[PDB]
Amino acid sequence: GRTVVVLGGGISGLAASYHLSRAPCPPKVVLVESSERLGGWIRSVRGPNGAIFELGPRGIRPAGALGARTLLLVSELGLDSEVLPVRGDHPAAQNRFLYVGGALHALPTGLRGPSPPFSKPLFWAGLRELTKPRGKEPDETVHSFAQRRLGPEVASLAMDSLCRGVFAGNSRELSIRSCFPSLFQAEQTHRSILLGLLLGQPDSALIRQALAERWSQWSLRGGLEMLPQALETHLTSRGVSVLRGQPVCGLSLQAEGRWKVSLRDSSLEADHVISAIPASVLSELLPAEAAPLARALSAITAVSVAVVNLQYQGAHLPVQGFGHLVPSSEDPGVLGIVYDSVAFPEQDGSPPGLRVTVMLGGSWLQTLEASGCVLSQELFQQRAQEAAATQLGLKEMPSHCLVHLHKNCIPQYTLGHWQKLESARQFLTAHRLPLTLAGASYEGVAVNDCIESGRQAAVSVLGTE
Ligand SMILES: Cc1cc2nc3c(=O)[nH]c(=O)nc-3n(C[C@H](O)[C@H](O)[C@H](O)COP(=O)(O)OP(=O)(O)OC[C@H]3O[C@@H](n4cnc5c(N)ncnc54)[C@H](O)[C@@H]3O)c2cc1C
Ligand SMILES: O=C(O)c1cc(Oc2ccc(C(F)(F)F)cc2Cl)ccc1[N+](=O)[O-]
Repeated sequence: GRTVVVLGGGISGLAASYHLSRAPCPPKVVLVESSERLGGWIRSVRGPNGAIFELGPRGIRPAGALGARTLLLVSELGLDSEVLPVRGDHPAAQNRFLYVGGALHALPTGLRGPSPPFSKPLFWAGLRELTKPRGKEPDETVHSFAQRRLGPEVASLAMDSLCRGVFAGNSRELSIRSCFPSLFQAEQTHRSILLGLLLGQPDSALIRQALAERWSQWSLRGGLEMLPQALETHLTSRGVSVLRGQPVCGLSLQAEGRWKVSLRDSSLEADHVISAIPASVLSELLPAEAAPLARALSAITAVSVAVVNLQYQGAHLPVQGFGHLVPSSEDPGVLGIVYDSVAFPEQDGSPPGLRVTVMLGGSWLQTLEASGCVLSQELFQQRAQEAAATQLGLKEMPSHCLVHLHKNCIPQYTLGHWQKLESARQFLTAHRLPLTLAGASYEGVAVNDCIESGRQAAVSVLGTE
Protein backbone atom coordinates (compact mmCIF):
# COMPACT_ATOMS: atom_id res chain seq x y z
CA GLY A 1 0.00 0.00 0.00
CA ARG A 2 1.09 3.56 -0.80
CA THR A 3 -0.85 6.84 -0.88
CA VAL A 4 -0.08 9.99 -2.87
CA VAL A 5 -2.13 13.13 -2.24
CA VAL A 6 -2.27 15.86 -4.90
CA LEU A 7 -3.19 19.34 -3.64
CA GLY A 8 -5.17 21.40 -6.16
CA GLY A 9 -7.52 20.32 -8.90
CA GLY A 10 -6.32 22.73 -11.57
CA ILE A 11 -4.89 21.51 -14.88
CA SER A 12 -1.53 20.83 -13.16
CA GLY A 13 -3.12 18.79 -10.38
CA LEU A 14 -5.33 16.92 -12.84
CA ALA A 15 -2.37 16.11 -15.10
CA ALA A 16 -0.33 14.81 -12.12
CA SER A 17 -3.23 12.67 -10.86
CA TYR A 18 -3.77 11.39 -14.41
CA HIS A 19 -0.19 10.23 -14.99
CA LEU A 20 0.05 8.66 -11.51
CA SER A 21 -3.09 6.57 -12.15
CA ARG A 22 -1.81 5.43 -15.56
CA ALA A 23 1.37 3.85 -14.14
CA PRO A 24 1.80 0.03 -14.35
CA CYS A 25 1.51 -0.36 -10.57
CA PRO A 26 -0.30 2.88 -9.49
CA PRO A 27 -0.33 4.07 -5.86
CA LYS A 28 -3.54 5.14 -4.17
CA VAL A 29 -4.27 8.66 -5.44
CA VAL A 30 -6.35 11.34 -3.76
CA LEU A 31 -6.93 14.71 -5.45
CA VAL A 32 -8.00 17.45 -3.05
CA GLU A 33 -9.67 20.56 -4.50
CA SER A 34 -10.73 23.54 -2.37
CA SER A 35 -13.49 24.87 -4.63
CA GLU A 36 -16.60 23.08 -5.86
CA ARG A 37 -15.10 22.52 -9.32
CA LEU A 38 -11.94 21.17 -10.97
CA GLY A 39 -10.07 22.96 -13.75
CA GLY A 40 -8.72 26.04 -12.00
CA TRP A 41 -8.39 28.98 -14.40
CA ILE A 42 -9.58 26.86 -17.34
CA ARG A 43 -13.31 27.61 -17.36
CA SER A 44 -15.91 27.89 -20.10
CA VAL A 45 -19.38 29.39 -19.89
CA ARG A 46 -22.14 28.33 -22.27
CA GLY A 47 -24.18 31.45 -23.00
CA PRO A 48 -27.99 31.71 -23.46
CA ASN A 49 -27.64 31.92 -27.21
CA GLY A 50 -25.37 28.87 -27.26
CA ALA A 51 -22.09 30.75 -27.64
CA ILE A 52 -18.98 29.76 -25.69
CA PHE A 53 -17.34 32.40 -23.48
CA GLU A 54 -13.89 31.45 -22.16
CA LEU A 55 -12.93 32.93 -18.78
CA GLY A 56 -9.26 31.97 -18.87
CA PRO A 57 -7.19 30.35 -21.63
CA ARG A 58 -9.06 30.12 -24.92
CA GLY A 59 -6.59 28.24 -27.08
CA ILE A 60 -3.43 26.17 -26.92
CA ARG A 61 -0.44 26.36 -29.28
CA PRO A 62 0.75 23.00 -30.68
CA ALA A 63 4.31 24.18 -31.41
CA GLY A 64 7.30 22.65 -29.64
CA ALA A 65 7.71 19.45 -27.65
CA LEU A 66 5.23 20.54 -24.97
CA GLY A 67 2.52 21.40 -27.45
CA ALA A 68 3.04 17.94 -28.91
CA ARG A 69 2.76 16.30 -25.50
CA THR A 70 -0.50 18.16 -24.87
CA LEU A 71 -1.96 16.95 -28.18
CA LEU A 72 -0.88 13.42 -27.26
CA LEU A 73 -2.90 13.78 -24.05
CA VAL A 74 -5.90 14.99 -26.06
CA SER A 75 -5.73 11.83 -28.19
CA GLU A 76 -5.41 9.58 -25.13
CA LEU A 77 -8.48 11.27 -23.65
CA GLY A 78 -10.38 10.55 -26.87
CA LEU A 79 -11.08 14.24 -27.54
CA ASP A 80 -10.14 14.13 -31.24
CA SER A 81 -13.62 14.80 -32.63
CA GLU A 82 -13.93 17.88 -30.40
CA VAL A 83 -10.73 19.63 -31.53
CA LEU A 84 -11.21 23.01 -33.21
CA PRO A 85 -8.01 24.15 -34.91
CA VAL A 86 -6.99 27.54 -36.29
CA ARG A 87 -5.26 26.51 -39.51
CA GLY A 88 -2.30 28.33 -41.04
CA ASP A 89 -4.47 29.62 -43.88
CA HIS A 90 -6.34 32.12 -41.69
CA PRO A 91 -5.85 35.72 -40.41
CA ALA A 92 -6.27 34.66 -36.78
CA ALA A 93 -3.04 32.70 -37.14
CA GLN A 94 -1.12 35.26 -39.18
CA ASN A 95 -2.14 38.60 -37.65
CA ARG A 96 -1.34 40.11 -34.24
CA PHE A 97 -1.84 43.83 -33.61
CA LEU A 98 -0.64 46.63 -31.34
CA TYR A 99 -2.87 49.57 -30.42
CA VAL A 100 -0.63 52.64 -30.36
CA GLY A 101 -1.25 56.30 -31.15
CA GLY A 102 -4.97 56.01 -31.86
CA ALA A 103 -4.61 53.10 -34.28
CA LEU A 104 -4.10 49.36 -34.70
CA HIS A 105 -0.73 48.40 -36.18
CA ALA A 106 0.08 44.97 -37.58
CA LEU A 107 3.25 43.48 -36.12
CA PRO A 108 5.89 42.27 -38.62
CA THR A 109 5.27 38.63 -39.57
CA GLY A 110 7.79 37.26 -42.06
CA LEU A 111 11.12 38.84 -42.94
CA ARG A 112 9.43 42.03 -44.17
CA GLY A 113 11.68 44.69 -42.63
CA PRO A 114 9.20 50.44 -42.76
CA SER A 115 6.77 49.43 -40.00
CA PRO A 116 4.77 51.76 -37.69
CA PRO A 117 4.73 52.57 -34.83
CA PHE A 118 8.44 51.76 -35.06
CA SER A 119 10.66 54.54 -36.39
CA LYS A 120 12.94 52.85 -38.83
CA PRO A 121 14.37 49.46 -38.71
CA LEU A 122 13.73 46.12 -37.23
CA PHE A 123 16.36 45.28 -39.77
CA TRP A 124 18.76 47.66 -38.19
CA ALA A 125 17.62 47.02 -34.60
CA GLY A 126 18.40 43.34 -35.02
CA LEU A 127 21.66 44.24 -36.73
CA ARG A 128 23.35 45.93 -33.77
CA GLU A 129 21.81 43.20 -31.62
CA LEU A 130 24.22 40.64 -33.07
CA THR A 131 27.07 42.81 -31.77
CA LYS A 132 25.58 43.79 -28.40
CA PRO A 133 27.49 42.82 -25.22
CA ARG A 134 26.36 39.83 -23.16
CA GLY A 135 24.76 40.50 -19.78
CA LYS A 136 26.95 39.31 -16.92
CA GLU A 137 24.36 39.27 -14.14
CA PRO A 138 22.58 36.04 -13.11
CA ASP A 139 19.26 37.68 -14.02
CA GLU A 140 17.88 40.84 -15.60
CA THR A 141 14.43 42.40 -16.02
CA VAL A 142 12.73 41.97 -19.38
CA HIS A 143 12.69 45.74 -19.88
CA SER A 144 16.40 46.18 -19.11
CA PHE A 145 17.29 43.19 -21.29
CA ALA A 146 15.06 44.46 -24.10
CA GLN A 147 16.22 48.07 -24.11
CA ARG A 148 19.88 47.09 -23.78
CA ARG A 149 19.91 44.72 -26.75
CA LEU A 150 16.93 45.82 -28.86
CA GLY A 151 16.54 49.53 -28.15
CA PRO A 152 13.98 51.79 -26.39
CA GLU A 153 11.24 51.44 -29.02
CA VAL A 154 11.28 47.64 -29.07
CA ALA A 155 11.41 47.61 -25.28
CA SER A 156 8.55 50.07 -24.74
CA LEU A 157 6.30 48.98 -27.61
CA ALA A 158 7.06 45.30 -28.20
CA MET A 159 8.40 43.65 -25.04
CA ASP A 160 6.25 45.77 -22.73
CA SER A 161 3.15 44.63 -24.64
CA LEU A 162 4.26 40.99 -24.84
CA CYS A 163 4.75 40.73 -21.06
CA ARG A 164 1.19 41.96 -20.60
CA GLY A 165 -0.22 39.56 -23.19
CA VAL A 166 1.50 36.50 -21.68
CA PHE A 167 1.88 37.33 -17.97
CA ALA A 168 -0.49 40.31 -17.55
CA GLY A 169 2.61 41.77 -15.94
CA ASN A 170 5.17 44.59 -15.90
CA SER A 171 8.34 44.08 -17.97
CA ARG A 172 10.27 46.32 -15.55
CA GLU A 173 9.66 43.75 -12.81
CA LEU A 174 9.65 40.44 -14.71
CA SER A 175 12.73 38.25 -15.17
CA ILE A 176 13.98 37.59 -18.69
CA ARG A 177 15.67 34.40 -17.41
CA SER A 178 12.38 32.98 -16.09
CA CYS A 179 9.82 34.53 -18.46
CA PHE A 180 11.64 34.15 -21.79
CA PRO A 181 14.19 31.34 -21.16
CA SER A 182 14.93 31.00 -24.88
CA LEU A 183 15.89 34.65 -25.32
CA PHE A 184 18.05 34.55 -22.20
CA GLN A 185 19.89 31.38 -23.16
CA ALA A 186 20.36 32.63 -26.72
CA GLU A 187 22.17 35.71 -25.40
CA GLN A 188 24.21 33.85 -22.78
CA THR A 189 25.24 30.96 -25.01
CA HIS A 190 25.65 32.33 -28.48
CA ARG A 191 26.12 35.94 -27.23
CA SER A 192 23.31 37.03 -29.51
CA ILE A 193 19.53 36.58 -29.43
CA LEU A 194 19.01 36.33 -33.19
CA LEU A 195 22.32 34.59 -33.82
CA GLY A 196 21.43 32.15 -31.06
CA LEU A 197 17.89 31.47 -32.26
CA LEU A 198 19.24 30.73 -35.75
CA LEU A 199 21.72 28.13 -34.50
CA GLY A 200 19.05 26.32 -32.51
CA GLN A 201 8.46 15.74 -29.62
CA PRO A 202 6.01 12.81 -29.36
CA ASP A 203 3.96 11.58 -32.31
CA SER A 204 0.26 11.05 -33.00
CA ALA A 205 -2.35 11.71 -35.68
CA LEU A 206 -3.28 15.09 -34.16
CA ILE A 207 0.35 16.16 -34.03
CA ARG A 208 0.86 15.22 -37.68
CA GLN A 209 -2.27 17.09 -38.74
CA ALA A 210 -1.23 20.12 -36.68
CA LEU A 211 2.05 20.31 -38.60
CA ALA A 212 0.60 19.54 -42.03
CA GLU A 213 -2.08 22.20 -41.63
CA ARG A 214 0.18 24.64 -39.77
CA TRP A 215 -2.12 25.16 -36.79
CA SER A 216 -1.34 28.32 -34.81
CA GLN A 217 -3.64 27.18 -31.97
CA TRP A 218 -6.54 24.87 -31.14
CA SER A 219 -9.42 24.64 -28.68
CA LEU A 220 -12.37 22.32 -28.06
CA ARG A 221 -15.90 22.66 -29.45
CA GLY A 222 -17.75 22.92 -26.15
CA GLY A 223 -15.00 25.07 -24.66
CA LEU A 224 -11.48 24.41 -23.38
CA GLU A 225 -13.00 23.24 -20.09
CA MET A 226 -13.72 19.98 -21.93
CA LEU A 227 -10.05 19.18 -21.29
CA PRO A 228 -10.10 19.19 -17.47
CA GLN A 229 -13.57 17.62 -17.66
CA ALA A 230 -12.20 14.67 -19.64
CA LEU A 231 -9.29 14.32 -17.21
CA GLU A 232 -11.68 14.31 -14.24
CA THR A 233 -13.87 11.67 -15.90
CA HIS A 234 -10.85 9.43 -16.53
CA LEU A 235 -9.65 9.83 -12.93
CA THR A 236 -13.00 8.84 -11.42
CA SER A 237 -12.99 5.99 -13.93
CA ARG A 238 -9.54 4.87 -12.76
CA GLY A 239 -10.72 4.79 -9.16
CA VAL A 240 -8.93 8.00 -8.19
CA SER A 241 -10.45 9.74 -5.18
CA VAL A 242 -11.47 13.32 -5.93
CA LEU A 243 -12.45 15.55 -3.01
CA ARG A 244 -14.09 18.88 -3.86
CA GLY A 245 -15.15 21.71 -1.57
CA GLN A 246 -12.42 20.66 0.86
CA PRO A 247 -9.56 23.17 1.16
CA VAL A 248 -6.32 21.81 2.62
CA CYS A 249 -5.65 23.60 5.91
CA GLY A 250 -2.31 22.17 7.00
CA LEU A 251 0.60 19.85 6.33
CA SER A 252 2.80 18.12 8.90
CA LEU A 253 5.17 15.16 9.19
CA GLN A 254 4.71 12.26 11.59
CA ALA A 255 5.47 8.56 12.21
CA GLU A 256 7.69 7.02 9.52
CA GLY A 257 7.99 10.23 7.51
CA ARG A 258 4.39 10.23 6.29
CA TRP A 259 2.56 13.47 5.59
CA LYS A 260 -0.54 14.44 7.53
CA VAL A 261 -2.79 16.41 5.19
CA SER A 262 -5.29 18.28 7.38
CA LEU A 263 -8.64 19.41 5.98
CA ARG A 264 -11.42 21.47 7.59
CA ASP A 265 -12.65 18.74 9.92
CA SER A 266 -11.04 15.74 8.22
CA SER A 267 -7.56 14.28 7.73
CA LEU A 268 -5.56 12.21 5.25
CA GLU A 269 -2.19 10.47 5.46
CA ALA A 270 0.14 10.53 2.47
CA ASP A 271 3.45 8.85 1.75
CA HIS A 272 4.07 11.68 -0.71
CA VAL A 273 2.41 15.00 -1.56
CA ILE A 274 2.36 16.73 -4.94
CA SER A 275 1.49 20.39 -4.39
CA ALA A 276 -0.27 21.84 -7.42
CA ILE A 277 -1.73 24.90 -5.65
CA PRO A 278 -0.31 28.47 -5.75
CA ALA A 279 3.06 28.82 -3.99
CA SER A 280 1.71 31.56 -1.69
CA VAL A 281 -0.97 29.13 -0.48
CA LEU A 282 1.36 26.17 0.11
CA SER A 283 3.64 28.56 1.98
CA GLU A 284 1.00 28.92 4.70
CA LEU A 285 0.21 25.19 4.97
CA LEU A 286 3.81 24.23 5.80
CA PRO A 287 4.84 23.33 9.38
CA ALA A 288 7.21 25.42 11.51
CA GLU A 289 10.24 23.27 10.66
CA ALA A 290 9.84 24.16 6.98
CA ALA A 291 10.06 27.92 7.58
CA PRO A 292 12.88 28.42 5.05
CA LEU A 293 10.83 26.68 2.34
CA ALA A 294 7.77 28.69 3.33
CA ARG A 295 9.76 31.92 2.96
CA ALA A 296 10.99 30.99 -0.52
CA LEU A 297 7.45 30.09 -1.60
CA SER A 298 5.85 33.22 -0.12
CA ALA A 299 8.11 35.36 -2.34
CA ILE A 300 6.19 34.17 -5.41
CA THR A 301 3.10 36.33 -5.95
CA ALA A 302 0.51 36.64 -8.72
CA VAL A 303 -1.33 39.52 -10.39
CA SER A 304 -5.09 39.72 -10.82
CA VAL A 305 -6.88 39.97 -14.16
CA ALA A 306 -10.44 41.06 -14.89
CA VAL A 307 -11.92 39.24 -17.89
CA VAL A 308 -14.80 40.90 -19.72
CA ASN A 309 -16.48 38.93 -22.51
CA LEU A 310 -18.44 41.20 -24.83
CA GLN A 311 -20.79 40.15 -27.61
CA TYR A 312 -22.24 42.43 -30.30
CA GLN A 313 -25.12 41.55 -32.60
CA GLY A 314 -24.43 42.53 -36.20
CA ALA A 315 -21.10 44.30 -35.63
CA HIS A 316 -17.73 43.79 -37.32
CA LEU A 317 -14.07 44.41 -36.44
CA PRO A 318 -11.89 47.07 -38.16
CA VAL A 319 -9.35 44.39 -39.08
CA GLN A 320 -9.12 40.60 -38.98
CA GLY A 321 -6.60 39.00 -36.66
CA PHE A 322 -5.93 37.15 -33.41
CA GLY A 323 -6.48 40.30 -31.38
CA HIS A 324 -4.38 43.24 -30.21
CA LEU A 325 -2.12 44.17 -27.33
CA VAL A 326 -2.10 47.54 -25.55
CA PRO A 327 1.28 48.92 -24.36
CA SER A 328 1.29 50.21 -20.77
CA SER A 329 2.04 53.68 -22.21
CA GLU A 330 -1.37 53.59 -23.94
CA ASP A 331 -3.52 52.24 -21.10
CA PRO A 332 -2.23 50.49 -17.96
CA GLY A 333 -5.63 48.95 -17.28
CA VAL A 334 -6.41 47.48 -20.70
CA LEU A 335 -3.91 44.69 -21.38
CA GLY A 336 -5.40 43.69 -24.72
CA ILE A 337 -8.41 42.32 -26.58
CA VAL A 338 -8.80 38.87 -28.15
CA TYR A 339 -10.96 38.53 -31.26
CA ASP A 340 -12.62 35.23 -30.26
CA SER A 341 -14.97 35.13 -33.28
CA VAL A 342 -12.11 35.41 -35.78
CA ALA A 343 -10.43 32.28 -34.41
CA PHE A 344 -13.51 30.23 -33.53
CA PRO A 345 -16.62 31.29 -35.50
CA GLU A 346 -18.30 28.00 -34.56
CA GLN A 347 -18.67 29.18 -30.96
CA ASP A 348 -20.58 32.39 -31.78
CA GLY A 349 -23.94 30.83 -30.96
CA SER A 350 -27.17 31.32 -32.90
CA PRO A 351 -28.00 33.91 -33.95
CA PRO A 352 -24.21 34.30 -34.31
CA GLY A 353 -22.70 37.40 -32.74
CA LEU A 354 -19.28 39.07 -32.76
CA ARG A 355 -17.33 38.08 -29.64
CA VAL A 356 -14.24 39.74 -28.18
CA THR A 357 -12.65 39.40 -24.75
CA VAL A 358 -11.11 42.38 -23.00
CA MET A 359 -8.37 41.62 -20.47
CA LEU A 360 -8.03 44.22 -17.70
CA GLY A 361 -5.22 44.45 -15.16
CA GLY A 362 -1.93 46.30 -14.84
CA SER A 363 -1.24 49.13 -12.41
CA TRP A 364 -4.83 50.27 -12.85
CA LEU A 365 -6.24 47.16 -11.19
CA GLN A 366 -3.35 46.84 -8.75
CA THR A 367 -3.70 50.39 -7.44
CA LEU A 368 -7.46 49.89 -7.06
CA GLU A 369 -6.99 46.59 -5.20
CA ALA A 370 -4.52 48.37 -2.93
CA SER A 371 -7.01 51.21 -2.53
CA GLY A 372 -10.38 51.28 -0.80
CA CYS A 373 -12.15 51.45 -4.16
CA VAL A 374 -14.86 48.81 -4.51
CA LEU A 375 -13.97 46.62 -7.50
CA SER A 376 -17.52 46.46 -8.87
CA GLN A 377 -18.64 44.55 -11.95
CA GLU A 378 -19.88 47.90 -13.31
CA LEU A 379 -16.37 49.37 -13.26
CA PHE A 380 -14.87 46.52 -15.31
CA GLN A 381 -17.77 46.37 -17.78
CA GLN A 382 -17.47 50.14 -18.34
CA ARG A 383 -13.72 50.15 -18.90
CA ALA A 384 -13.94 47.16 -21.25
CA GLN A 385 -16.81 48.67 -23.27
CA GLU A 386 -14.97 51.97 -23.56
CA ALA A 387 -11.81 50.15 -24.67
CA ALA A 388 -13.74 48.29 -27.37
CA ALA A 389 -15.40 51.53 -28.48
CA THR A 390 -12.15 53.49 -28.73
CA GLN A 391 -9.81 50.74 -29.93
CA LEU A 392 -12.17 48.79 -32.23
CA GLY A 393 -14.73 51.39 -33.27
CA LEU A 394 -17.45 49.37 -31.56
CA LYS A 395 -19.62 52.18 -30.18
CA GLU A 396 -22.71 49.95 -30.21
CA MET A 397 -23.92 48.63 -26.85
CA PRO A 398 -22.85 45.02 -26.25
CA SER A 399 -25.79 42.59 -26.45
CA HIS A 400 -24.23 40.28 -23.86
CA CYS A 401 -21.57 40.84 -21.20
CA LEU A 402 -19.72 38.66 -18.70
CA VAL A 403 -17.37 40.02 -16.04
CA HIS A 404 -15.05 37.93 -13.86
CA LEU A 405 -12.34 39.31 -11.58
CA HIS A 406 -9.69 36.58 -11.26
CA LYS A 407 -7.70 37.22 -8.09
CA ASN A 408 -3.97 36.42 -8.12
CA CYS A 409 -4.38 34.30 -11.25
CA ILE A 410 -1.02 34.74 -13.01
CA PRO A 411 2.21 34.10 -11.09
CA GLN A 412 4.84 36.79 -11.66
CA TYR A 413 8.40 35.57 -12.20
CA THR A 414 10.30 38.62 -10.97
CA LEU A 415 14.05 39.16 -10.62
CA GLY A 416 15.58 36.34 -8.63
CA HIS A 417 12.70 33.95 -9.30
CA TRP A 418 15.28 31.32 -10.27
CA GLN A 419 16.86 31.52 -6.80
CA LYS A 420 13.49 31.22 -5.06
CA LEU A 421 13.03 27.95 -6.97
CA GLU A 422 16.60 26.86 -6.28
CA SER A 423 16.19 27.54 -2.54
CA ALA A 424 12.93 25.60 -2.34
CA ARG A 425 14.40 22.69 -4.32
CA GLN A 426 17.53 22.45 -2.15
CA PHE A 427 15.52 22.61 1.08
CA LEU A 428 13.23 19.83 -0.12
CA THR A 429 16.12 17.52 -1.06
CA ALA A 430 18.41 18.49 1.84
CA HIS A 431 15.67 17.61 4.33
CA ARG A 432 14.39 14.73 2.21
CA LEU A 433 10.81 15.99 2.44
CA PRO A 434 8.25 13.76 0.61
CA LEU A 435 6.87 16.81 -1.24
CA THR A 436 6.97 17.71 -4.95
CA LEU A 437 6.09 21.08 -6.51
CA ALA A 438 4.02 21.63 -9.66
CA GLY A 439 1.97 24.28 -11.41
CA ALA A 440 2.09 27.81 -12.80
CA SER A 441 3.92 29.26 -9.78
CA TYR A 442 7.18 27.61 -10.80
CA GLU A 443 8.36 26.58 -14.28
CA GLY A 444 5.92 28.32 -16.62
CA VAL A 445 2.36 29.68 -16.65
CA ALA A 446 1.14 28.34 -20.00
CA VAL A 447 -1.28 25.40 -19.94
CA ASN A 448 1.30 23.35 -21.90
CA ASP A 449 3.85 24.07 -19.14
CA CYS A 450 1.42 23.29 -16.32
CA ILE A 451 0.47 19.94 -17.84
CA GLU A 452 4.16 19.10 -18.26
CA SER A 453 4.92 20.11 -14.66
CA GLY A 454 2.17 17.75 -13.53
CA ARG A 455 3.56 14.91 -15.64
CA GLN A 456 7.08 15.52 -14.33
CA ALA A 457 5.84 15.46 -10.73
CA ALA A 458 4.10 12.14 -11.40
CA VAL A 459 7.27 10.67 -12.92
CA SER A 460 9.50 11.71 -10.02
CA VAL A 461 7.00 10.39 -7.46
CA LEU A 462 6.50 7.04 -9.23
CA GLY A 463 10.26 6.52 -9.47
CA THR A 464 10.37 6.58 -5.67
CA GLU A 465 8.69 3.71 -3.80
C1 LIG B 1 -7.61 35.06 -18.09
C2 LIG B 1 -6.33 34.31 -18.30
C3 LIG B 1 -6.02 33.91 -19.60
C4 LIG B 1 -5.09 32.89 -19.83
N1 LIG B 1 -4.80 32.50 -21.11
C5 LIG B 1 -3.89 31.49 -21.36
C6 LIG B 1 -3.65 31.10 -22.67
O1 LIG B 1 -4.55 31.27 -23.49
N2 LIG B 1 -2.74 30.10 -22.91
C7 LIG B 1 -2.08 29.48 -21.87
O2 LIG B 1 -1.28 28.59 -22.14
N3 LIG B 1 -2.32 29.84 -20.57
C8 LIG B 1 -3.24 30.86 -20.30
N4 LIG B 1 -3.52 31.26 -18.99
C9 LIG B 1 -2.61 30.81 -17.88
C10 LIG B 1 -2.99 29.40 -17.44
O3 LIG B 1 -4.38 29.21 -17.68
C11 LIG B 1 -2.70 29.15 -15.96
O4 LIG B 1 -1.35 29.44 -15.64
C12 LIG B 1 -2.96 27.69 -15.56
O5 LIG B 1 -4.25 27.28 -15.94
C13 LIG B 1 -2.81 27.56 -14.06
O6 LIG B 1 -2.98 26.21 -13.74
P1 LIG B 1 -2.49 25.66 -12.33
O7 LIG B 1 -2.89 24.22 -12.17
O8 LIG B 1 -0.99 25.75 -12.23
O9 LIG B 1 -3.19 26.61 -11.22
P2 LIG B 1 -4.77 26.85 -10.96
O10 LIG B 1 -5.59 26.74 -12.21
O11 LIG B 1 -5.04 28.18 -10.31
O12 LIG B 1 -5.22 25.64 -9.99
C14 LIG B 1 -4.85 25.59 -8.64
C15 LIG B 1 -6.03 24.99 -7.88
O13 LIG B 1 -5.68 24.70 -6.54
C16 LIG B 1 -6.81 24.95 -5.73
N5 LIG B 1 -6.48 25.14 -4.30
C17 LIG B 1 -6.00 26.28 -3.69
N6 LIG B 1 -5.85 26.02 -2.36
C18 LIG B 1 -6.24 24.74 -2.12
C19 LIG B 1 -6.30 23.97 -0.96
N7 LIG B 1 -5.81 24.43 0.18
N8 LIG B 1 -6.75 22.66 -1.04
C20 LIG B 1 -7.14 22.12 -2.24
N9 LIG B 1 -7.09 22.89 -3.39
C21 LIG B 1 -6.64 24.18 -3.33
C22 LIG B 1 -7.51 26.13 -6.37
O14 LIG B 1 -8.90 26.09 -6.14
C23 LIG B 1 -7.22 25.94 -7.85
O15 LIG B 1 -8.32 25.36 -8.51
C24 LIG B 1 -4.45 32.26 -18.77
C25 LIG B 1 -4.76 32.68 -17.47
C26 LIG B 1 -5.69 33.68 -17.23
C27 LIG B 1 -6.38 33.58 -15.89
O1 LIG C 1 -1.30 35.88 -26.86
C1 LIG C 1 -1.08 37.11 -26.87
O2 LIG C 1 0.08 37.58 -26.81
C2 LIG C 1 -2.25 38.06 -26.91
C3 LIG C 1 -3.08 38.11 -25.80
C4 LIG C 1 -4.18 38.97 -25.76
O3 LIG C 1 -4.97 38.98 -24.64
C5 LIG C 1 -4.53 38.43 -23.45
C6 LIG C 1 -4.69 37.07 -23.15
C7 LIG C 1 -4.22 36.59 -21.92
C8 LIG C 1 -3.61 37.43 -20.98
C9 LIG C 1 -3.13 36.86 -19.68
F1 LIG C 1 -2.72 35.61 -19.86
F2 LIG C 1 -2.13 37.59 -19.22
F3 LIG C 1 -4.09 36.88 -18.79
C10 LIG C 1 -3.44 38.80 -21.24
C11 LIG C 1 -3.88 39.32 -22.45
CL1 LIG C 1 -3.70 41.05 -22.86
C12 LIG C 1 -4.49 39.79 -26.84
C13 LIG C 1 -3.70 39.78 -27.99
C14 LIG C 1 -2.58 38.94 -28.08
N1 LIG C 1 -1.83 38.96 -29.21
O4 LIG C 1 -0.71 38.16 -29.36
O5 LIG C 1 -2.20 39.81 -30.26
